[PDB]
Amino acid sequence: QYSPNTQQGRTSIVHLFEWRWVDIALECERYLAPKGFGGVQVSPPNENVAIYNPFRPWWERYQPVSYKLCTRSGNEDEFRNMVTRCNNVGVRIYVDAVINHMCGNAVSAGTSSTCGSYFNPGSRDFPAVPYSGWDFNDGKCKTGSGDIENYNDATQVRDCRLTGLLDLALEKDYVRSKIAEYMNHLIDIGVAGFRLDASKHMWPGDIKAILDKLHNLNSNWFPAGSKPFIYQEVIDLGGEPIKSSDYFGNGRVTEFKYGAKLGTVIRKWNGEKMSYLKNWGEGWGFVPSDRALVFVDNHDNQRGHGAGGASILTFWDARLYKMAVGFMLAHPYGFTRVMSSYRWPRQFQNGNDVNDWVGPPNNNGVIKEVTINPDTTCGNDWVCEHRWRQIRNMVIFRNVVDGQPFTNWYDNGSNQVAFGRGNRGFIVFNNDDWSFSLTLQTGLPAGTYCDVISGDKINGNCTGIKIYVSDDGKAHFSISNSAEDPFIAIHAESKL
Ligand SMILES: *[C@@H]1O[C@H](CO)[C@@H](O)[C@H](O)[C@H]1NC(C)=O
Ligand SMILES: O=N[O-]
Ligand SMILES: [Ca+2]
Repeated sequence: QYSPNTQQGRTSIVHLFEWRWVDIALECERYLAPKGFGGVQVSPPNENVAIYNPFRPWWERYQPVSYKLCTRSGNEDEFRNMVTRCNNVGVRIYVDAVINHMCGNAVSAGTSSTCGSYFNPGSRDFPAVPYSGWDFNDGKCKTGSGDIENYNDATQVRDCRLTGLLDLALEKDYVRSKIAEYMNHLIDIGVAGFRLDASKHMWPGDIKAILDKLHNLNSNWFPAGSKPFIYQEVIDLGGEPIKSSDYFGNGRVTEFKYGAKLGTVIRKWNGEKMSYLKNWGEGWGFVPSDRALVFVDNHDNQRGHGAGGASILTFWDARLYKMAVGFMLAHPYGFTRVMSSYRWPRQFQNGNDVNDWVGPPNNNGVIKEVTINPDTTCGNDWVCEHRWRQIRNMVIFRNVVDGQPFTNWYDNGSNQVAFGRGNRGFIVFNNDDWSFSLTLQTGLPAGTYCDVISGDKINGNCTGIKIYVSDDGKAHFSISNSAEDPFIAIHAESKL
């Protein structure tokens, strides 16, 4: 469950947050495949609560009503159509599995759901699954409110309602089977793995039991015996009884400390600086690289809805964001996930963003399609960070240097650092307030390379800056602290 099951040469997955199935299908064919992306993390494909207060917020998708693959992103067929089409072009589909709970216990009963299924949070009836009061942790939870109250009590964190969400009795074979039933359907459709949402709120043992029920990937597309990829959503920043290591027996875990400390460093907060990144990875209290699913930001914290808090960088900080991602995408630690967002009317008051609830672009609740601008950017308010040259090109960089060790590290003792990945790649950063002009050992083969950040290698030429590597691997670099993109990236496949 540790292997992403991407096909050799693909090393990242993009979170096409709130994208419809038809749009993702097209993206696999038109961009993801030819650009070498490994897979797509999709929003919960199961029926959820239709919330109108606020209007169609993005979080209404983490409030399940049934397991019908029928949401704002599309019905079951469109999902199949997507999974097939993406697989046929070597691009995987990872499902955001919301299996810890159903909806808010206070949500009105009725048919206010994405597929119309009737449900009753009050009487705990989700006849579409079906689930009854026998399937929830009401009796098991020992808190006075019934919800999670104190994170220092590892039991209540798992047995009580996460902010009011009805907690499924995951120790019951019946519930385990209804979830596995949901996940295997998806597996047999061709999905390559899952994001186990709210894993901290699930017992490592209960998750295990649910995985023992899981099939092996669809043998039409995957090697026989392919276990689905599993990355548990667990927010562990230390100082809490629950550790992410407790979930290593079930697969990978999101390393939330990653984007938190990376944003702290890049933002140069509390005295932190890039030169500290030399021992990036485990040396920072992060989980083992082979157990880490890393990312700069995620749909939650890019809104202040998650771990990392204030230091987290997002597309809103576009300049430092490309730099943050550039480093993540060049560093060998973990399996990388690129965020792909949409613009929302963000507006701060007294420090918080009051529009963080705003769902994806839409017309009367109907998610707007992703339009592709002539310059490959997206319209309809989709940010499409994965289409930004500096990101998309660093996505390719990771594939090209895949396997190569981390070496030839350089730092000025401040914020201009550089390192290489074997003899296949080299990247330089300058986050200081002054120009960086120095000849560095790149460990690369002599020749002329295209800087993939400022430009691209096209027709046997570079559209942007060019680096010249000498017979001794040496190469001169020059980045102005006021440069549009304060970092240069060259690799084997950008060589003229
Ligand atoms: C590279 O670009 C130059 C113009 O800057 C052009 O003369 C040359 O033919 C190009 N090389 C190839 C291989 O197309
Ligand atoms: O929540 N996924 O990192
Ligand atoms: Ca729970």
